[PDB]
Amino acid sequence: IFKPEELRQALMPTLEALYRQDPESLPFRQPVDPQLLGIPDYFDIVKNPMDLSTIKRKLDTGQYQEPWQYVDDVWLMFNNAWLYNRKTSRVYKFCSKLAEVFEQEIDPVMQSLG
Ligand SMILES: CC(=O)Nc1cc(NC(=O)c2ccco2)cc(C(=O)Nc2cccc3nnc(C)cc23)c1
Repeated sequence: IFKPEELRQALMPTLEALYRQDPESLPFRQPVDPQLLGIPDYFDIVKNPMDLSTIKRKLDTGQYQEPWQYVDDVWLMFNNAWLYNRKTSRVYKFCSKLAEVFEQEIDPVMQSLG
């Protein structure tokens, strides 16, 4: 019911808005590498990692048939971050900032969709 190119053009601005957040999006632009980051328990806690680069691939290549599937992956990324990091930590605080930006942008777009 959703033309993949129309869904892509409708949702991509909201993804670009997260990328644009600097420094807040820096921890989210690529999949968490627990070896490089010295957090070897990460994958034990986070069973379904998600990040901006994986969402972009799926949005670019028509792997979201419905808008809610895009939104679910965005919130998966946020929930992983809030789950793994302490509420006072950098990554936790950057996550809440990104969730604020995302919520403001997505609701009009979801309204204009469906
Ligand atoms: C690795 C990489 O490629 N990029 C990168 C860049 C920056 N840089 C700034 O944050 C910055 C620089 C200047 C101002 O701010 C920070 C991090 C980072 O802290 N990652 C994480 C550590 C621990 C737990 C995490 N849990 N979940 C997530 C999603 C990410 C985590 C990673």
